[PDB]
Amino acid sequence: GSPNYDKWEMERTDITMKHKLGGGQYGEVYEGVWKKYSLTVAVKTLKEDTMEVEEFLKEAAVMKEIKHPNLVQLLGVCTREPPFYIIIEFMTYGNLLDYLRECNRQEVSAVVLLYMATQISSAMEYLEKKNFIHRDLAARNCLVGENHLVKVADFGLSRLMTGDTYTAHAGAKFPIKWTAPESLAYNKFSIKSDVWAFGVLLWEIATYGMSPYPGIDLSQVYELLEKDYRMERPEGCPEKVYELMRACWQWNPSDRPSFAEIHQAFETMFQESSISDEVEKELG
Ligand SMILES: Cc1ccc(C(=O)Nc2ccc(CN3CCN(CCO)CC3)c(C(F)(F)F)c2)cc1C#Cc1cnc(C(N)=O)n1C
Repeated sequence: GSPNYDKWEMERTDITMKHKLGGGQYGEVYEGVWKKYSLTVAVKTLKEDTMEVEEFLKEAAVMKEIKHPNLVQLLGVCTREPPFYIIIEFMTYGNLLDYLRECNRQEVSAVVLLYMATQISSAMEYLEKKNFIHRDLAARNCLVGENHLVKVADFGLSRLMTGDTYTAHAGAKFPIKWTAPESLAYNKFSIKSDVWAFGVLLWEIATYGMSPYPGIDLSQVYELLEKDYRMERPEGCPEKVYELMRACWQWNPSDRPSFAEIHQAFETMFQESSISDEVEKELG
Protein backbone atom coordinates (compact mmCIF):
# COMPACT_ATOMS: atom_id res chain seq x y z
CA GLY A 1 0.00 0.00 0.00
CA SER A 2 3.13 2.12 0.21
CA PRO A 3 6.68 1.89 -1.29
CA ASN A 4 8.37 -0.19 1.41
CA TYR A 5 5.61 -2.76 1.96
CA ASP A 6 6.63 -6.39 2.31
CA LYS A 7 3.82 -8.87 3.06
CA TRP A 8 6.13 -11.05 5.22
CA GLU A 9 7.76 -8.34 7.34
CA MET A 10 6.30 -7.79 10.82
CA GLU A 11 7.03 -5.17 13.47
CA ARG A 12 9.34 -6.64 16.14
CA THR A 13 7.42 -4.84 18.85
CA ASP A 14 4.23 -6.80 17.99
CA ILE A 15 5.90 -9.77 19.75
CA THR A 16 6.53 -10.17 23.47
CA MET A 17 9.76 -12.23 23.76
CA LYS A 18 9.98 -14.63 26.65
CA HIS A 19 12.33 -17.52 27.58
CA LYS A 20 14.71 -19.48 25.38
CA LEU A 21 13.30 -22.84 24.38
CA GLY A 22 15.27 -26.14 24.53
CA GLY A 23 18.11 -25.22 26.87
CA GLY A 24 20.28 -23.93 24.04
CA GLN A 25 20.29 -27.28 22.23
CA TYR A 26 17.98 -25.70 19.63
CA GLY A 27 19.91 -22.51 19.20
CA GLU A 28 18.46 -19.03 19.54
CA VAL A 29 14.73 -19.88 19.63
CA TYR A 30 12.45 -18.16 22.13
CA GLU A 31 8.84 -18.54 23.22
CA GLY A 32 6.91 -15.41 22.36
CA VAL A 33 3.41 -13.97 22.05
CA TRP A 34 2.03 -12.08 19.04
CA LYS A 35 0.06 -9.66 21.26
CA LYS A 36 -2.51 -8.46 18.71
CA TYR A 37 -3.63 -12.01 17.90
CA SER A 38 -3.39 -13.58 21.32
CA LEU A 39 -1.16 -16.25 19.72
CA THR A 40 1.75 -17.97 21.45
CA VAL A 41 4.65 -18.22 18.96
CA ALA A 42 8.21 -19.48 18.73
CA VAL A 43 10.78 -17.04 17.47
CA LYS A 44 14.23 -17.69 16.02
CA THR A 45 16.61 -14.80 16.27
CA LEU A 46 20.09 -14.13 14.94
CA LYS A 47 20.54 -11.18 17.24
CA GLU A 48 22.60 -8.67 15.42
CA ASP A 49 25.58 -9.67 15.19
CA THR A 50 27.39 -10.42 11.89
CA MET A 51 28.26 -13.71 10.18
CA GLU A 52 25.29 -16.12 10.33
CA VAL A 53 23.20 -13.67 8.38
CA GLU A 54 23.18 -15.40 4.99
CA GLU A 55 21.87 -18.70 6.27
CA PHE A 56 19.18 -16.87 8.28
CA LEU A 57 17.99 -15.06 5.17
CA LYS A 58 18.10 -18.34 3.18
CA GLU A 59 15.99 -20.09 5.85
CA ALA A 60 13.41 -17.30 5.70
CA ALA A 61 13.38 -17.43 1.89
CA VAL A 62 12.81 -21.19 1.98
CA MET A 63 10.04 -20.96 4.60
CA LYS A 64 8.10 -18.40 2.51
CA GLU A 65 7.64 -21.26 -0.06
CA ILE A 66 6.46 -23.95 2.33
CA LYS A 67 2.82 -24.30 3.20
CA HIS A 68 1.50 -27.65 4.32
CA PRO A 69 -0.36 -28.86 7.39
CA ASN A 70 2.50 -31.11 8.53
CA LEU A 71 5.37 -28.66 7.90
CA VAL A 72 6.07 -25.56 10.06
CA GLN A 73 4.32 -22.51 8.62
CA LEU A 74 5.98 -19.12 8.55
CA LEU A 75 3.84 -16.39 10.15
CA GLY A 76 6.22 -13.49 9.60
CA VAL A 77 9.84 -12.33 9.73
CA CYS A 78 11.83 -9.26 10.72
CA THR A 79 14.78 -9.02 8.37
CA ARG A 80 15.16 -5.29 7.64
CA GLU A 81 17.47 -4.61 10.57
CA PRO A 82 18.89 -6.66 13.47
CA PRO A 83 17.88 -8.50 15.51
CA PHE A 84 16.38 -10.70 12.76
CA TYR A 85 13.29 -12.84 13.64
CA ILE A 86 11.69 -15.82 12.04
CA ILE A 87 8.32 -16.48 13.62
CA ILE A 88 6.07 -19.55 13.66
CA GLU A 89 3.21 -20.73 15.85
CA PHE A 90 4.29 -22.45 19.10
CA MET A 91 3.79 -26.22 19.15
CA THR A 92 2.57 -27.26 22.58
CA TYR A 93 4.57 -30.41 23.19
CA GLY A 94 7.94 -29.54 21.69
CA ASN A 95 10.14 -31.89 19.71
CA LEU A 96 9.01 -35.41 18.91
CA LEU A 97 12.09 -37.20 20.30
CA ASP A 98 11.54 -35.86 23.85
CA TYR A 99 7.79 -36.31 23.39
CA LEU A 100 8.24 -40.04 22.69
CA ARG A 101 10.66 -40.34 25.58
CA GLU A 102 8.25 -38.77 28.06
CA CYS A 103 4.82 -39.88 26.82
CA ASN A 104 2.06 -41.93 28.40
CA ARG A 105 2.03 -45.04 26.28
CA GLN A 106 -1.65 -45.74 26.97
CA GLU A 107 -2.25 -42.35 25.31
CA VAL A 108 0.43 -42.63 22.64
CA SER A 109 -0.56 -46.10 21.39
CA ALA A 110 0.29 -47.99 18.21
CA VAL A 111 -2.41 -46.18 16.32
CA VAL A 112 -0.97 -42.81 17.40
CA LEU A 113 2.55 -43.88 16.38
CA LEU A 114 1.13 -44.67 12.89
CA TYR A 115 -0.72 -41.36 12.79
CA MET A 116 2.57 -39.58 13.49
CA ALA A 117 4.47 -41.59 10.85
CA THR A 118 1.65 -40.88 8.40
CA GLN A 119 1.77 -37.11 9.02
CA ILE A 120 5.55 -37.01 8.62
CA SER A 121 5.38 -38.91 5.34
CA SER A 122 2.72 -36.42 4.16
CA ALA A 123 5.12 -33.54 4.84
CA MET A 124 7.92 -35.33 3.05
CA GLU A 125 5.76 -36.09 0.00
CA TYR A 126 5.06 -32.35 -0.18
CA LEU A 127 8.76 -31.52 -0.01
CA GLU A 128 9.51 -34.18 -2.63
CA LYS A 129 6.80 -32.73 -4.93
CA LYS A 130 8.39 -29.27 -4.53
CA ASN A 131 11.88 -30.68 -5.14
CA PHE A 132 13.19 -29.64 -1.75
CA ILE A 133 15.70 -31.70 0.26
CA HIS A 134 15.31 -31.65 4.05
CA ARG A 135 18.79 -32.95 4.78
CA ASP A 136 18.37 -33.60 8.52
CA LEU A 137 15.09 -35.50 9.04
CA ALA A 138 14.96 -37.00 12.57
CA ALA A 139 12.59 -37.03 15.56
CA ARG A 140 14.60 -34.23 17.20
CA ASN A 141 13.52 -32.02 14.19
CA CYS A 142 9.79 -32.82 14.40
CA LEU A 143 7.34 -30.92 16.59
CA VAL A 144 4.20 -32.06 18.42
CA GLY A 145 1.06 -30.00 18.95
CA GLU A 146 -2.43 -30.74 20.28
CA ASN A 147 -4.20 -34.00 19.31
CA HIS A 148 -0.94 -35.62 18.17
CA LEU A 149 -0.45 -33.16 15.31
CA VAL A 150 3.11 -33.50 13.99
CA LYS A 151 4.96 -30.96 11.88
CA VAL A 152 8.33 -31.51 10.28
CA ALA A 153 10.77 -28.75 11.09
CA ASP A 154 14.50 -28.10 10.96
CA PHE A 155 16.54 -26.34 13.59
CA GLY A 156 19.95 -26.45 11.92
CA LEU A 157 21.12 -28.51 14.91
CA SER A 158 24.49 -29.84 13.63
CA ARG A 159 26.24 -26.81 15.07
CA LEU A 160 24.12 -26.55 18.21
CA MET A 161 23.45 -29.97 19.75
CA THR A 162 26.14 -31.25 22.11
CA GLY A 163 26.99 -34.91 22.63
CA ASP A 164 27.31 -37.57 19.95
CA THR A 165 24.17 -37.03 17.80
CA TYR A 166 26.40 -34.97 15.52
CA THR A 167 30.08 -35.73 14.99
CA ALA A 168 32.86 -34.45 12.72
CA HIS A 169 32.76 -35.82 9.18
CA ALA A 170 33.97 -34.33 5.88
CA GLY A 171 34.80 -31.12 7.73
CA ALA A 172 31.22 -30.48 8.85
CA LYS A 173 29.06 -32.17 11.53
CA PHE A 174 26.93 -35.18 10.49
CA PRO A 175 24.30 -37.14 12.38
CA ILE A 176 26.08 -40.37 11.27
CA LYS A 177 23.27 -42.74 12.28
CA TRP A 178 20.62 -40.90 10.21
CA THR A 179 22.87 -40.47 7.16
CA ALA A 180 22.50 -42.42 3.91
CA PRO A 181 25.61 -44.36 2.66
CA GLU A 182 26.03 -42.22 -0.50
CA SER A 183 25.87 -39.12 1.75
CA LEU A 184 28.53 -40.37 4.16
CA ALA A 185 30.88 -41.55 1.41
CA TYR A 186 30.31 -39.22 -1.56
CA ASN A 187 28.56 -36.28 0.09
CA LYS A 188 25.52 -36.73 -2.20
CA PHE A 189 22.20 -35.67 -0.66
CA SER A 190 18.80 -35.97 -2.37
CA ILE A 191 15.21 -36.77 -1.58
CA LYS A 192 16.31 -40.44 -1.48
CA SER A 193 18.80 -39.67 1.29
CA ASP A 194 15.88 -38.05 3.13
CA VAL A 195 14.00 -41.29 2.49
CA TRP A 196 16.83 -43.20 4.22
CA ALA A 197 16.58 -40.83 7.21
CA PHE A 198 12.82 -41.32 7.29
CA GLY A 199 13.47 -45.01 7.79
CA VAL A 200 15.64 -44.24 10.80
CA LEU A 201 12.92 -41.82 12.06
CA LEU A 202 10.41 -44.66 11.79
CA TRP A 203 12.70 -46.73 14.01
CA GLU A 204 12.79 -43.85 16.52
CA ILE A 205 9.02 -43.71 16.57
CA ALA A 206 8.70 -47.52 16.93
CA THR A 207 11.01 -47.61 19.92
CA TYR A 208 9.57 -44.48 21.59
CA GLY A 209 12.79 -42.56 21.01
CA MET A 210 15.64 -45.01 21.47
CA SER A 211 18.94 -43.83 20.04
CA PRO A 212 19.57 -45.72 16.68
CA TYR A 213 22.02 -48.67 16.27
CA PRO A 214 22.18 -49.35 20.06
CA GLY A 215 25.70 -49.97 21.40
CA ILE A 216 27.40 -49.76 17.97
CA ASP A 217 30.35 -47.36 17.54
CA LEU A 218 29.65 -44.58 15.06
CA SER A 219 32.90 -45.59 13.36
CA GLN A 220 31.60 -49.01 12.32
CA VAL A 221 28.22 -47.95 11.05
CA TYR A 222 29.20 -47.44 7.38
CA GLU A 223 31.12 -50.75 7.21
CA LEU A 224 28.21 -52.66 8.71
CA LEU A 225 25.64 -51.19 6.27
CA GLU A 226 28.00 -52.04 3.48
CA LYS A 227 27.75 -55.74 4.56
CA ASP A 228 23.96 -55.36 4.49
CA TYR A 229 23.58 -55.18 8.27
CA ARG A 230 20.46 -53.18 9.18
CA MET A 231 18.79 -52.45 12.53
CA GLU A 232 16.45 -55.34 13.55
CA ARG A 233 12.66 -54.93 13.84
CA PRO A 234 11.92 -53.37 17.23
CA GLU A 235 9.57 -55.29 19.55
CA GLY A 236 5.95 -54.56 18.67
CA CYS A 237 6.77 -52.87 15.37
CA PRO A 238 4.38 -54.30 12.80
CA GLU A 239 5.83 -56.39 10.02
CA LYS A 240 4.53 -54.13 7.26
CA VAL A 241 6.17 -51.10 8.90
CA TYR A 242 9.46 -52.95 9.24
CA GLU A 243 9.24 -53.84 5.56
CA LEU A 244 8.81 -50.17 4.57
CA MET A 245 11.66 -49.43 6.94
CA ARG A 246 13.84 -51.90 5.08
CA ALA A 247 12.89 -50.44 1.70
CA CYS A 248 14.02 -46.97 2.95
CA TRP A 249 17.39 -48.57 3.72
CA GLN A 250 18.12 -50.15 0.32
CA TRP A 251 21.78 -49.41 -0.44
CA ASN A 252 21.10 -47.87 -3.87
CA PRO A 253 19.10 -44.62 -3.52
CA SER A 254 17.16 -45.32 -6.74
CA ASP A 255 15.96 -48.57 -5.05
CA ARG A 256 14.29 -46.65 -2.19
CA PRO A 257 10.54 -45.89 -2.45
CA SER A 258 9.39 -42.31 -3.04
CA PHE A 259 7.65 -40.42 -0.28
CA ALA A 260 4.53 -40.52 -2.47
CA GLU A 261 4.65 -44.33 -2.23
CA ILE A 262 5.50 -44.29 1.50
CA HIS A 263 2.75 -41.88 2.34
CA GLN A 264 0.19 -43.94 0.43
CA ALA A 265 1.28 -47.04 2.36
CA PHE A 266 1.01 -45.29 5.72
CA GLU A 267 -2.41 -43.75 5.01
CA THR A 268 -3.65 -47.26 4.23
CA MET A 269 -2.11 -48.76 7.39
CA PHE A 270 -3.35 -45.91 9.57
CA GLN A 271 -6.90 -46.24 8.21
CA GLU A 272 -6.76 -50.02 8.82
CA SER A 273 -5.43 -49.42 12.32
CA SER A 274 -7.98 -46.69 13.04
CA ILE A 275 -10.87 -49.07 12.22
CA SER A 276 -9.51 -51.91 14.31
CA ASP A 277 -9.09 -49.37 17.13
CA GLU A 278 -12.58 -47.90 17.04
CA VAL A 279 -13.85 -51.51 17.14
CA GLU A 280 -11.76 -52.62 20.13
CA LYS A 281 -12.55 -49.46 22.08
CA GLU A 282 -16.20 -49.93 21.19
CA LEU A 283 -16.06 -52.85 23.62
CA GLY A 284 -17.04 -50.97 26.76
C1 LIG B 1 10.98 -20.39 15.54
C2 LIG B 1 11.25 -21.38 14.40
C3 LIG B 1 11.81 -20.91 13.19
C4 LIG B 1 12.08 -21.82 12.11
C5 LIG B 1 11.78 -23.24 12.26
C6 LIG B 1 12.03 -24.27 11.19
O1 LIG B 1 11.58 -25.43 11.35
N1 LIG B 1 12.73 -23.88 10.09
C7 LIG B 1 12.81 -24.59 8.85
C8 LIG B 1 13.78 -24.19 7.89
C9 LIG B 1 13.91 -24.87 6.64
C10 LIG B 1 13.05 -25.99 6.31
C11 LIG B 1 13.24 -26.69 4.94
N2 LIG B 1 14.61 -26.79 4.53
C12 LIG B 1 15.50 -27.57 5.44
C13 LIG B 1 16.98 -27.43 4.99
N3 LIG B 1 17.17 -27.83 3.55
C14 LIG B 1 18.61 -27.73 3.14
C15 LIG B 1 18.80 -27.89 2.02
O2 LIG B 1 18.80 -29.39 1.65
C16 LIG B 1 16.22 -27.07 2.65
C17 LIG B 1 14.75 -27.26 3.12
C18 LIG B 1 12.06 -26.42 7.27
C19 LIG B 1 11.11 -27.60 6.99
F1 LIG B 1 11.81 -28.72 7.01
F2 LIG B 1 10.16 -27.74 7.89
F3 LIG B 1 10.51 -27.44 5.82
C20 LIG B 1 11.95 -25.72 8.52
C21 LIG B 1 11.21 -23.68 13.49
C22 LIG B 1 10.95 -22.78 14.53
C23 LIG B 1 10.37 -23.32 15.73
C24 LIG B 1 9.81 -23.75 16.68
C25 LIG B 1 9.10 -24.21 17.76
C26 LIG B 1 7.77 -24.44 17.75
N4 LIG B 1 7.34 -24.81 18.99
C27 LIG B 1 8.44 -24.96 19.73
C28 LIG B 1 8.59 -25.47 21.08
N5 LIG B 1 7.71 -25.95 21.56
O3 LIG B 1 9.79 -25.34 21.74
N6 LIG B 1 9.61 -24.49 19.00
C29 LIG B 1 10.95 -24.58 19.30
